[PDB]
Amino acid sequence: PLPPLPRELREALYGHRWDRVIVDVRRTHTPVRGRGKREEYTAMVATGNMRGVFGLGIGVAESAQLATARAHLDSLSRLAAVPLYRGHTLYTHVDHTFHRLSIRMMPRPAGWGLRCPDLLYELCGLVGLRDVSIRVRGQRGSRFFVAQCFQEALQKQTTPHDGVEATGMYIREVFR
Amino acid sequence: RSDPWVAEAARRLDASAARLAALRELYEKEVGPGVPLSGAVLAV
Amino acid sequence: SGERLVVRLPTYPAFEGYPLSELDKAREGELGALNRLVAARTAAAQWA
Amino acid sequence: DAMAQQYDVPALVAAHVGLPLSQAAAIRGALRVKAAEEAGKELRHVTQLKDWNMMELLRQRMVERRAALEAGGEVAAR
Repeated sequence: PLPPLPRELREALYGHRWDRVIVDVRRTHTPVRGRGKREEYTAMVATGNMRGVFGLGIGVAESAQLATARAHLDSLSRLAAVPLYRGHTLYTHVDHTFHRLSIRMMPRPAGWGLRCPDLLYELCGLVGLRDVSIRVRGQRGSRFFVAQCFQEALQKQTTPHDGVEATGMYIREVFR
Repeated sequence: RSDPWVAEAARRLDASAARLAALRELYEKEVGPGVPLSGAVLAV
Repeated sequence: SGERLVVRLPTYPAFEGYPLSELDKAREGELGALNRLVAARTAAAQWA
Repeated sequence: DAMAQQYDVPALVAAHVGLPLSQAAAIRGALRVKAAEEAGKELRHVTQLKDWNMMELLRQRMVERRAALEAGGEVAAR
């Protein structure tokens, strides 16, 4: 089989910096009419550029290298952009729930460090979150749902630069 | 014919009108000629 | 050459507001101005 | 919460709306401007928040600002 790569993505791999993280690789099972038990390796690859554009890719195949390569290229096909404060923290408090998992995410002032669970440490270093305290609640037994949940939870927040043109009201003085 | 409800309800209407004239003149002596916007505005 | 450069104890994104003609009035936003002024104050104190 | 903090009184908070950050920025900025106009007045004599439509005032600021800039002049040299 052959995985796809476009033309205009080939200004980006020559463009931004990039890092790659496999989320988890999982072996599923199916007993099938005719020959027996067919398995697929499902692989989940995250890819960011450490400046606030994040990507996820889920891939399914028969063997582990081909599965991780498919999810590797699927993530690099699928990128979404996430606003940060100066590349280290998120704008608001963030709460979200994918499948039924209660993530709770807070901003922290820069130089707090990442106080953060296992895979989400590489995830926040991937997209570029240097200073965030998180906790995940509910059944945390799946890596895939915390990855997808984290992508949507990043996409939830609100940006202040879409106001100053049209609110008549200037937005500055960040002194605590 | 004046059924008794008509007479009593007339008396209650004029009693309410005399009341409203009385507390309106209480507001007139307390405030003066003014819109009932607020008394907190007229406290100056 | 020599100078002190200190990044401010770097904070949350803020509750953040000012009236509109102050954009034309004020020149630099307060994070840069606080960086320069806090650099000067901490430089003098730590020199003493 | 904004005039609760800038007049420094405890306030019986009721609920918390979710909002764009630019909006909540605009509320607290305009209430700081209101405290600049209502400076030193006695606290019950403050024009209360029902009495003051914020959006119409900011619309007036927008209208007179675009009027002053359109009839700017140095704008031609710029």
